Amino acid sequence: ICVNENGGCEQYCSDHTGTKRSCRCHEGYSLLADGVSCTPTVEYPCGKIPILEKR
Amino acid sequence: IVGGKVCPKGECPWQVLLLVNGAQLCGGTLINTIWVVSAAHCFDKIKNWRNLIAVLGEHDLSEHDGDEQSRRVAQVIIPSTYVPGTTNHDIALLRLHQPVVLTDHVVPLCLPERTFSERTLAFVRFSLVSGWGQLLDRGATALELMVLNVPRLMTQDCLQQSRSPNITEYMFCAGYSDGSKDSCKGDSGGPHATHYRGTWYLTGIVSWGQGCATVGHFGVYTRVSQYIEWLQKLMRSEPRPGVLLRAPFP
Ligand SMILES: Nc1nccc2cc(N[C@H]3C(=O)NCc4cccc(c4)NC(=O)CCCc4ccc3cc4)ccc12
Ligand SMILES: [Ca+2]
Repeated sequence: ICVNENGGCEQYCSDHTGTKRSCRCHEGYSLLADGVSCTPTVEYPCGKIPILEKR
Repeated sequence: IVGGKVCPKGECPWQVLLLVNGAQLCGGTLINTIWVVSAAHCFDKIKNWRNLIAVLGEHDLSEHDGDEQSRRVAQVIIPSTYVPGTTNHDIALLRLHQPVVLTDHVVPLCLPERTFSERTLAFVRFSLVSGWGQLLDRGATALELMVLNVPRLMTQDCLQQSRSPNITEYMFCAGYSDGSKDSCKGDSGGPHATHYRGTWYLTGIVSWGQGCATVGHFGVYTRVSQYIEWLQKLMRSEPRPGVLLRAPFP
């Protein structure tokens, strides 16, 4: 599953036994209930530019 | 950086300036509040290991605006496979004595997981390279942080398109062969940052090349994806006496 289009994950992908796929996020992010998107849990998450994020 | 533009202040918040005795040494990339990724060759001629400073939130070297944060470098970790004065395994992991405080101007770049970087990030054509290096080959270095957008090449395509050291599996080629745009020796250790779905990731390190923006040649970058596990394990370790540490690779 992870091998095709990153398993649909916005960040990290993990394959499990069977058809099972888990998406994961970098520290400073949490996985949304869609099971694919990552949302910041902190004010300054890695790889986001605050001056552009704010405007 | 040759043929780029000034990076608008705060638009490269992961950029690090490395100083030795207050003098510009190299670039680096902040990956969290304690750790910086840079190039191993940057440390080949260091004797004053206790006078290494990493500056975060820097933009303009002629003025202090209050956004800059300075930290003494406590450790410089280099792979056992790197040989001073050569090209391969050109990576250094730096531990800051104390954490930096994240602000609008100081933010780490995401250190990706290996598989995601190999399977997804490796195929994003363009990435940003940045630094206060040479504005021209044998020219003055920049006073304001510069940034350049460069396209990545498969090594087979790079070798074919180029007019010399080997381009190994621990490296990748990026840039242009027309002598117009490239990172230079003063940008060494700086980030090669890749955008993917609203987030920026560390995919490369300014490493080496044949003179800045030389026709028939591309810039060579350290393939960070090969070092993810090596970096992750070292970031979990306790520091050791002495600044320089050679750590076994793999
Ligand atoms: N994109 C790019 N395009 C063109 C040229 C470029 C040159 C770069 N760096 C320079 C540099 O840092 N020169 C000072 C230096 C200090 C300590 C050790 C070495 C070089 N190593 C060598 O000279 C022996 C290996 C080979 C090597 C050659 C040049 C370099 C690094 C390594 C970096 C990026 C470049
Ligand atoms: Ca300044």
